Amino acid sequence: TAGRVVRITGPVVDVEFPRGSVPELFNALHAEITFGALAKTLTLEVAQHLGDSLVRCISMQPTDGLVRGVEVTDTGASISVPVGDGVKGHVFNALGDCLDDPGYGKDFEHWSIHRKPPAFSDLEPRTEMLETGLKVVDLLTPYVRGGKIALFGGAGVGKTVLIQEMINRIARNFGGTSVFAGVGERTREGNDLWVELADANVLKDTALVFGQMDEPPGTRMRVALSALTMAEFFRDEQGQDVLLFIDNIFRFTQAGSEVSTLLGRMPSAVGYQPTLADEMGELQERITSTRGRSITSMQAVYVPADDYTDPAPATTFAHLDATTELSRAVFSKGIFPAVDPLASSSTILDPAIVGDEHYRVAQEVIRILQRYKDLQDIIAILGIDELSEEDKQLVNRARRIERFLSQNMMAAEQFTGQPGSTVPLKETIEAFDKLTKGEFDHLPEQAFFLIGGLDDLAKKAESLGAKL
Amino acid sequence: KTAGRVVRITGPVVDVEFPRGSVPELFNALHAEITFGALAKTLTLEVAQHLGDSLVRCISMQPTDGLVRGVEVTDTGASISVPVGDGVKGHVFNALGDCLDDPGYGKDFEHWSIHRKPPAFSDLEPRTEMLETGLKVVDLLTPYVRGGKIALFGGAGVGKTVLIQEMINRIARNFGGTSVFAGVGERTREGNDLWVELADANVLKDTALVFGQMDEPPGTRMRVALSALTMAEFFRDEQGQDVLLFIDNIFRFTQAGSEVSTLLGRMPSAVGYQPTLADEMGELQERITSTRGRSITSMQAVYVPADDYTDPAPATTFAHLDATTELSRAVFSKGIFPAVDPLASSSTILDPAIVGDEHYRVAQEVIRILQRYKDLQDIIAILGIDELSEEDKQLVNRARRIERFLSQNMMAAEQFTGQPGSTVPLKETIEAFDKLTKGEFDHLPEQAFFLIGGLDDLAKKAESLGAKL
Amino acid sequence: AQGAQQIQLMRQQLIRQLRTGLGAEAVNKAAEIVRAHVADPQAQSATVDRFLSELEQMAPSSVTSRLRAASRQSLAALVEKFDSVAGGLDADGLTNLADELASVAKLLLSETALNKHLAEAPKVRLLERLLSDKVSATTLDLLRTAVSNRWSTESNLIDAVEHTARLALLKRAEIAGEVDEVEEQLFRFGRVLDAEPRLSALLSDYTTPAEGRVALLDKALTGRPGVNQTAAALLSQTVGLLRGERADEAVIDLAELAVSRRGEVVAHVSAAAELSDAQRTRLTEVLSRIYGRPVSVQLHVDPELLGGLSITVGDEVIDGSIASRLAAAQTGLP
Amino acid sequence: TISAADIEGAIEDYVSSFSADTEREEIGTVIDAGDGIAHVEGLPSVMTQELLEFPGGVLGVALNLDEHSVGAVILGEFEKIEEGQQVKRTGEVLSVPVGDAFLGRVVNPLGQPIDGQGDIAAETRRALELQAPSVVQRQSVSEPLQTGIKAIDAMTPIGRGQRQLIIGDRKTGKTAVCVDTILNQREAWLTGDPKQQVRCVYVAIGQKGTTIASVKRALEEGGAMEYTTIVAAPASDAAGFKWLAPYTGSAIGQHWMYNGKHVLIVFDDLSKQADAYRAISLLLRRPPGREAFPGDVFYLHSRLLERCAKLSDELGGGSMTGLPIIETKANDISAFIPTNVISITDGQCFLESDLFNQGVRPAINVGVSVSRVGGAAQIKAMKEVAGSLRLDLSQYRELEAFAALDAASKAQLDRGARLVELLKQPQYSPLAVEEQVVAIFLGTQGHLDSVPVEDVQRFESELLEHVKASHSDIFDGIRETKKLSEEAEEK
Amino acid sequence: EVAQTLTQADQQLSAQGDQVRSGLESSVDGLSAKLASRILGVDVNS
Ligand SMILES: Nc1ncnc2c1ncn2[C@@H]1O[C@H](COP(=O)(O)OP(=O)(O)OP(=O)(O)O)[C@@H](O)[C@H]1O
Ligand SMILES: Nc1ncnc2c1ncn2[C@@H]1O[C@H](COP(=O)(O)OP(=O)(O)OP(=O)(O)O)[C@@H](O)[C@H]1O
Ligand SMILES: Nc1ncnc2c1ncn2[C@@H]1O[C@H](COP(=O)(O)OP(=O)(O)O)[C@@H](O)[C@H]1O
Ligand SMILES: [Mg+2]
Ligand SMILES: [Mg+2]
Ligand SMILES: [Mg+2]
Repeated sequence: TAGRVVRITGPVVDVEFPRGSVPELFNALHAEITFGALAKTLTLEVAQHLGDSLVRCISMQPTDGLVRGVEVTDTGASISVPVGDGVKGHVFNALGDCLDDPGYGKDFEHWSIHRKPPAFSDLEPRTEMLETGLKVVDLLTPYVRGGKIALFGGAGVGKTVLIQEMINRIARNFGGTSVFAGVGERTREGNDLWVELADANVLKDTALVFGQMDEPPGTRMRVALSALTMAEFFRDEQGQDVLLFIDNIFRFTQAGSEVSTLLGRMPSAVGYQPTLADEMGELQERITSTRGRSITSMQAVYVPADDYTDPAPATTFAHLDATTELSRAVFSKGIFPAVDPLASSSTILDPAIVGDEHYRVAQEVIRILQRYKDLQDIIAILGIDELSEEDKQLVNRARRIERFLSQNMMAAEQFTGQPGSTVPLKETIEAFDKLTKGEFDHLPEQAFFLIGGLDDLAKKAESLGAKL
Repeated sequence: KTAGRVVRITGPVVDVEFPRGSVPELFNALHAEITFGALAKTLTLEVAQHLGDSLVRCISMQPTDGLVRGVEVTDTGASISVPVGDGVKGHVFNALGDCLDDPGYGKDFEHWSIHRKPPAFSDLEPRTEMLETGLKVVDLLTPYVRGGKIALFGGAGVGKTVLIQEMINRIARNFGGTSVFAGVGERTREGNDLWVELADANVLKDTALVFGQMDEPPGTRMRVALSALTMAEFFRDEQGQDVLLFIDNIFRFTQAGSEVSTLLGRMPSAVGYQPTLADEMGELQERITSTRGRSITSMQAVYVPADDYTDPAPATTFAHLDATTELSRAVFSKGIFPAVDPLASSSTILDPAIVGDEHYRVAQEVIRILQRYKDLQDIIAILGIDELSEEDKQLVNRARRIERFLSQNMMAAEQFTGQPGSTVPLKETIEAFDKLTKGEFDHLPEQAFFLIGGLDDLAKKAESLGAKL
Repeated sequence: AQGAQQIQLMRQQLIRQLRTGLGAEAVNKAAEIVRAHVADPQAQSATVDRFLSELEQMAPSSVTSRLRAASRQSLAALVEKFDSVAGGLDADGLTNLADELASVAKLLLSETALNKHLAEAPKVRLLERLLSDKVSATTLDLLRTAVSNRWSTESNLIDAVEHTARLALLKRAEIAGEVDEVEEQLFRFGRVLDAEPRLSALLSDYTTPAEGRVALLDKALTGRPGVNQTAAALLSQTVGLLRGERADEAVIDLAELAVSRRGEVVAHVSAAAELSDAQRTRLTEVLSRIYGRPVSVQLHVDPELLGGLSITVGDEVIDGSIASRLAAAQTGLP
Repeated sequence: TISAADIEGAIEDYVSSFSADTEREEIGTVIDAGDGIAHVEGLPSVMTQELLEFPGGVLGVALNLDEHSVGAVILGEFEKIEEGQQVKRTGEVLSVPVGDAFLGRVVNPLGQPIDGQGDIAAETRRALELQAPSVVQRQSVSEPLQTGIKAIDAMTPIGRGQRQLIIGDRKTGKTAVCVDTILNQREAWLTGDPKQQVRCVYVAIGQKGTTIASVKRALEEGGAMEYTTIVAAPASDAAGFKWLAPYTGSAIGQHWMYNGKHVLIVFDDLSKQADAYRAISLLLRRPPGREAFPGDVFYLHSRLLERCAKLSDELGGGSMTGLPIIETKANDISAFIPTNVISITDGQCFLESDLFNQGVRPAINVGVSVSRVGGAAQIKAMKEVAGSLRLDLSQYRELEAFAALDAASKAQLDRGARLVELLKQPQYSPLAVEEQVVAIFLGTQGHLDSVPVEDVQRFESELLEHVKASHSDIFDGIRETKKLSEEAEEK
Repeated sequence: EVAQTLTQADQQLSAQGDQVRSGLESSVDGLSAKLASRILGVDVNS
């Protein structure tokens, strides 16, 4: 009553079964590669029923060395991963195999990685600021406790550095559990994160699930689901606050699109799978805080070729409560974190939640920066003197504000040698209220570059001669 | 019998069924007959694919109009071959090797298959030796390599063929070796003009002409280059002669390959090109090369579709060249001839180690000035030079004079303008452009630098315009 | 230094061209020498004996694909039931059953609508209401059993009925005790068809009427003084029930099916010339040992092999051709 | 004239060698072929990616496996394939010989020599698709790989085990950077210490043959071939070799990396690998994606570049540093392959033609270039002197654009101009790490503020020469202790 | 000077190769005979 391999084309494998023994959709099947140099056990996830007792499956491991006709065994259940407090402090792969301690967690309770999202009647909007000590984030994109946070950005703009910074600034003193899903990213970064968490002593409270970019598309599709299953167990069963870090969530979509045509699906616009939005919706709707059970999730969303209109990030946008959007233009200026204050957003950025003063200051900053963006071209072509005195004042104010929104982050020390700094929310609001009022117009704009609070500003201006 | 029969005909591509055990090998030449009166002929088909069930897909070298399903097809047992030897010099041939000016000529010559592997890697020797042409822009900014590969990129009507004729005039006339000209997918009247001109200049006796032109099926257009290359290869290998291989236009070979691939049923690549675009380009180009002790100086005209240098064809062509002269529509519009883009053209031997420190320094200063001029074009287009600083104004005047001076009254341009061409020694070019960069001609009018040779012509034209040098 | 390095490189290159020229001439003249040597028949016999030996020392190993699961199971059930049922029928009954089944198969081919609507108990009732008396009782039983199961593709039904007709013809041949005769005749016919690819291709065009090609085969190859009647009829109905497959392919398939029913397997052995009867017995013994089951051996004469054996079964070949060894050695000289 | 031993004794050795044992094996049959692809019926036991032996010594690789047939890519000499030919299993997936004999040799993607210098003695064989090191088999990148280029070494430092992408338009100095990086390892090679030695692999994909010869000559002149291997897949090679060569080079490098050695692998360039893989996939009729590329092109590059890694001490501590090259088109980094590779590697060095024409050579675009290892891949002295150089230059470029002033702004513009002049460097002129430290010290500490901009370069040069003529203890101290002591700073 | 050295070396090595080709023809017969013996798995007199 076991099937056999019929067709092999990269990560997609067709398997024939006896009538009445066709595995259910998403069941995990086991095949064997007996070639010595690559001997292994292939896990195949049933993707489609092709009729005539054939099923199309997506391999989790590489199919090199697989032979047509080899026996395929149906496990009778979907891919399941270990759950419980025991997964904290260890590294797993998409299938739940422990990496640092092979064989560990084999006897834990196992949960299917395929799960329906919480019922709508259980949902409750989350409106509660999550202070981070980052001036730009706290002022213009206030994060939400138990909300959904994304860091959009192109390749190499600082998404990972900002994830690590938020792990430092949030997960260090976090009272609950942390789950980090490395999805289709660099193995070196995974090792670095593992070592850094061990050094910070945060590993004992964190479960790491890694499926890197060298893995086949199936692993990159399902690693996010595995990590989300662990986080869901912590949320629902243990009744504990959870921190869910995902880097990079776009790799889930990309892996899905890599196999879309091999599964026989007509491609959609921009080469994506037709089921882009639906698969994204299932995954993202699983990542949520239900009434009384909190998940504070922070995802890094890769924006291909810096094109924010690309279907992937464009579809992802709908699933977030706060979005910090990193810009290539800001990055190339040396402003760090390379946040685009004119494009980022937060649902709790309104007078009701953050208070009148915070909202007024943030709106004034945004107005000034928008005006500066409007005048950029005129300044470049006709120079500055052709602007009105009011616009010259605004341009100076805007340049100083733009520099001050930069900050020396802890996780960025390795790249600058300058130890990071933290700025309380009240200090940020007061400092930017002073900036928008032209209080610090006498200081050079360079004094505002990569500093923390107002004391740092005074110190750096003094090092430059100017007096605050 | 061991003969096949036509089963499918789709344009210049024909499927032929053979008895099992008689399936021709890939690239074999087959012969079929068209009997209809007006179009009666003998089709030469080249085996391109094995389809299974003893079917072969073949490319026709002549139009298949009038061909009938079921006609007999005979396998010659060998690929297309062309005559080789000193006898091919002075004569005009087609892709199949038939002589056009003297039909039936060369049938008794040695015949070489037009398909062969490129030279072994251990036989390849990099060539770093400047081939001086007398053109200021070419000599200064994109020096040509003797025994190397030169390309002239350009859109439609920017002066690719005129520049090819210019290089024939400058390099081929005073050449002791053999020249092979390959007209590929170009105007037939251009071929007739070249033939007449070569006869007039007494260069034909040292030249072999192979023409497969626009009004040909894609198979002929994509195999004529191989035929001419085979003639050049015989001259290089079997006779130890210096060879000049002129090709115009290689993009036509690529485009014919694309049409053939569409006919063959292959899945299109980007921009509709054949999936095996880079590979066909590579085989053809790597057959064009100078081995150790055996020199081929090849010059190829590359058409750029819709002035799109990003198009896959020229983009893949770029990697096979030692020197690249990229003609620009922008430069052409200003009346500058040759319409070379100094900032886009390049040469692998423009380094101080090969051309000396003076040549390199002068060329780099010219390029820096022109780049700074191009960077200011945004401001100048809106406001003019008046808003630029004094340093920028001075650089802009210097750059405009330099860009005028890179133009030259070409030898082949006499037929258009009526003015005789000029040759400029390399040392004079270096010295003149050194003075231009320093600013020793900042007082002459710009028009004094337009379409002249060396500094003597500059002085004379300045005097005519009322200035003094 | 560059000049000296180039001199060394060209010296080595010339040495290598000389080396490869010596290799080419040496291999060519060694090939000629061996071709001359093998002309002795006792040399061929000794080579065959050596290869047979190698076959004995070489240790054994434990180890209809086009059909799918549903079609395969249906065909297996139908053939088993046919063997159980029709075995007791008389030779004349077997001939009548085979003719009726062939007629049924050609009819079903003529109208594909019925096959389409039937591949997916009422099937039987339809069969009696259609052709209850047009076919004998045994033929109707076999046809109703055939339609009893389902088929992955409608073509599998016509394939199954053709298989049943072939089985009936083979059964009548066996009852007469001439299974070996029909097997040898089928193998020879396949051999000659393969020898003349043009004739096979001409016969392979299903577009032309079946009757014309059947008459061609009868008055060209099938109908001759030294042809078994059963083989003649089997091949005739096979060519008449053709669906674009090459005639040689159909003939070899029929031979394979016949030997499969015999319980053995086919083994096509090629050699420069025919081998002695003792050599034949030894080869059969070693093949049966190596594959663990009795295997019929069919001899092909082709001097190009210049000795040895080229046994092939189940898509795997054990080659002893002297020409193959010569080519391998030729490619073995860098 | 001839030793008469190899020429004559080779045949005797070969005949003594041709055992030619009888083999029982599955044979398939070619059913159709053309353009470098071939379909083979039979071979029921063939593996995915298995190597197949066609007649005449032609090799293929089984890529598509279905019930009907097997679609295979021919690895050269595809014109000898005919319908009906016999195809033989090899029983192995793609693998190449590996060993120390490959140093100084030019080979094809199968490991066979093409330099015409004789057979290579292979230590062993290695499959091309072995898994990359896991998360727990690595360690942090902490050893600097000195390229000798001031801009790269001070602003986008490369550590051992890092993947740094050299991306730019054609004729922007990408190969110049990579070859200079290879040549800069000569000093480390001569020390003889395997912990400092870097063995180099240069993969040429789709390059003109004479250009590969030019690279080989440039390496021979600088003594680089003593520790360098070249894997060549010139433009005339079959699309199979172009698709396969980076994997062959990676396997050759991995053999050394897993044996405690440090390897630098250059891919020149991955754009042509992607083109060849797209050609193969289209000929196999696999559905295409953006720019007709197969859906798994990102996987193609990612699994290749993830084998460049720094191994943990338990695995010997070896490393393989990757230097993939990408040729952008019209300076667009938004294209498919450039975006994929940029998202794969550990930073990038963007080379721009506009910067190159201005005299900024190497034409590193400071603002968008970055190293993702950072100070960890630098010695202490370089970190201190060049702590914030990249961001300083980004600010300088932004302010230069704005200014089209205040005293502070003028000071910033002057300092930035001096730093930009400082980072310029000729070709084939590497700088030792200590010289780089001193030059960057001059630039950043302000000692060039008193020098005219156009003089900076000359000044720098002369001053370094001075320190080599006398006061050489500064270079010695920097080189030995890896940090500039405050006493050495004062001196 | 390097061109002259290359030319004279070309002539000398061409003569060397011609002489070697002439000389080597004596022993090739033994090579081919032993190859025939091996591929026939038995000693061959010729
Ligand atoms: N040096 C020159 N002096 C004057 N006119 C010139 C010169 N070069 C080109 N032209 C003009 O430009 C026209 C185009 O020249 P040419 O046919 O060589 O261009 P091309 O790029 O080969 O064109 P096409 O794409 O049509 O083949 C010439 O007919 C002539 O009118
Ligand atoms: N630092 C440098 N200083 C001066 N010239 C340089 C420098 N780097 C490279 N060049 C020169 O620039 C030209 C282009 O360099 P190179 O061939 O390395 O570039 P590339 O991007 O690899 O080009 P391609 O696309 O042709 O392969 C060559 O002449 C090289 O000598
Ligand atoms: N806050 C920062 N300060 C200084 N450099 C930074 C900062 N953030 C990012 N960078 C630089 O940008 C690079 C890309 O950041 P990273 O987040 O690792 O990549 P990505 O944004 O693509 O995930 C880093 O390697 C680092 O050199
Ligand atoms: Mg990242
Ligand atoms: Mg033209
Ligand atoms: Mg290069």
